[PDB]
Amino acid sequence: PKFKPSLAWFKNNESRLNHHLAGLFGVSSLAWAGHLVHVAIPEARGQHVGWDNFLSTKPHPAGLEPFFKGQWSVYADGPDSMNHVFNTSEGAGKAILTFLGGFHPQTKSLWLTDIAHHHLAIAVIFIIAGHMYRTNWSIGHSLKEILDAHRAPGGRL
Amino acid sequence: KDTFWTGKVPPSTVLGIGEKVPSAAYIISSVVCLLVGSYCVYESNLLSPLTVTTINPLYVLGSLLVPYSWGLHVAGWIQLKNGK
Amino acid sequence: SRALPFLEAPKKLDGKIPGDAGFDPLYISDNMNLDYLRASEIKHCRVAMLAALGYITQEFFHLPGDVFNEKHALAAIHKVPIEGWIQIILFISLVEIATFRTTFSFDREPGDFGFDPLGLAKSPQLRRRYQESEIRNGRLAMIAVIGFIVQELVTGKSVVEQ
Amino acid sequence: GFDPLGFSTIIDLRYLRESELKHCRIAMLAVVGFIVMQAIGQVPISGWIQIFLLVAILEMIDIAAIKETLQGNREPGYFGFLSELKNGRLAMIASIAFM
Ligand code: CLA
Ligand code: CLA
Repeated sequence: PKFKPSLAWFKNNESRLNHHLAGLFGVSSLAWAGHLVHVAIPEARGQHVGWDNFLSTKPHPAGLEPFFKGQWSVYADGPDSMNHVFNTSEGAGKAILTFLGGFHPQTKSLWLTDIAHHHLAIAVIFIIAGHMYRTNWSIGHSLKEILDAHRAPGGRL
Repeated sequence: KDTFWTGKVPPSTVLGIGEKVPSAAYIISSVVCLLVGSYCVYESNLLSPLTVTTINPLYVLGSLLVPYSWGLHVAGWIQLKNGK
Repeated sequence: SRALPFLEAPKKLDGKIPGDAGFDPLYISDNMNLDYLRASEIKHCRVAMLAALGYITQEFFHLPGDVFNEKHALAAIHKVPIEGWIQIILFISLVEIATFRTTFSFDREPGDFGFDPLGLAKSPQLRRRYQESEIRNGRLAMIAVIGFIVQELVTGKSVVEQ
Repeated sequence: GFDPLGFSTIIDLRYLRESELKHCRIAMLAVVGFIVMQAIGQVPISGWIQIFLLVAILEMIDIAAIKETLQGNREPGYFGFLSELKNGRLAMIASIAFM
């Protein structure tokens, strides 16, 4: 009884869209880029990272110093070579974010550093997109107001 | 606010926070935004290829003035035709 | 509101209930079941206070035997016997199952499971003073214990040593 | 009455006042800060993050505060904490010159 949501809660379109875009899509995508950078990419280069050691193991030697100094190109330097043997250090790189394109020659699959960067980039777009609609602070759009205004003036619609 | 309108011209209230802004402000700012934005795109991408070490944040930010200029010129027309 | 003296407090927070300083800038209380939130805050208060006391004491003092002689609190987890943990879990479990009905009934008052062995809150006016102070010490302990844990993770030193 | 361009007609004056008093206060603390470029780099990044993390929250709460002002439940620039304004305006012009 005391936890059944009201009908008004279920028809709060603007809040739901803000949260689903920025949170459900955006933050989930950002967290996945986190997984890839902290775990998947090290493991691909032969390094164990788990719950036991992940707080002490930097994804990149430079840490977050380049991030807060806006020297973001540091994270692209030194990709996996074309002779990288997956799950080993042989031919392994240090880059955590790249835009190589195409396939890892051994695994015949998209580069993990490209996939991490994909997810980081769309996370930003989704988080920005989820500030469009008006909730409790007057800024933003009403869905009803957008819809009512979209009539072609020539009258064909 | 009911934003439904009839005839050939929307009624200024569609511009939201920018409803009281004059027509000339929108029209001039739209030209400036288009030219600066076009310049940013040109400098970033077209004058020599883009590289990992030649990404200027200002040109990336400046490129957003191109879609923004579109909005500004629509708002300008709306105000022009409403008398504002 | 009081805590944020330039903003107004939400509608639910009138300034009657214990712990009310009108501090809800997001207006969470408008959507959330407040009675349950109060019970949840008081529960976190009580767990944190025990945890805060536990953290500082078991640094200094120790139960007999080599197993219970670890000054670092987070290092003590893996040393202590599993069968020991199972008994604590089963104990906590039994308490939570016993109290479950009361929590979702909302008949009694948040945090109230009729536990006053010594009869310290005899007067209603004393109860009020105790109820506010429970939340105050609890809120303080909630920050502190998170302070302690994060500090250990970062440094690797028990609260007193660091 | 100094508004040649006419921003007070376009945008609400209450909002502009909040913006003015904010510039005034930030500028003055900076003017005093400058007196009392390298320090941007020298100071650790962890410390700088904490400054940003506290300006944020204060500014997030200011969004809720601006709502109260524009609804008419708060004086522009009041956080319950002409001389301010005049000295502030001077400090703002001064702060540019130092930067
Ligand atoms: C941060 C805030 C937040 C979050 C995380 C959620 C999350 C959720 N809400 Mg929402 N909700 C919110 C705020 C939030 N809500 C608010 C404020 C309101 C009120 C305004 C609501 C009102 C609301 C209602 C009324 C309902 C939900 C529901 C849901 C669930 C949708 C079903 C699902 O699991 O999709 C998961 C979707 C994704 C993870 C998105 C990804 C999918 C797209 C297609 C991208 C491509 C996928 C990608 C390539 C994946 C590869 C996977 C791998 C196998 C390789 C989801 C758990 C529904 C529900 O099921 O409730 C139980 C529901 O009925 N919400
Ligand atoms: C022929 C195409 C066309 C035309 C003539 C119109 C015309 C109109 N639109 Mg519509 N619109 C269209 C297509 C079109 N639209 C499309 C394809 C979309 C996306 C689905 C929209 C989404 C849309 C929204 C959400 C709104 C309108 C509104 C309007 C009306 C006011 C325009 C205005 O205020 O400009 C002035 C606009 C600006 C000065 C802003 C510039 C445009 C944006 C911000 C650029 C994007 C920048 C970037 C992605 C976001 C910032 C990122 C970062 C900096 C944070 C006007 C009748 C408004 C309305 O209906 O009022 C009730 C309104 O709120 N339109």
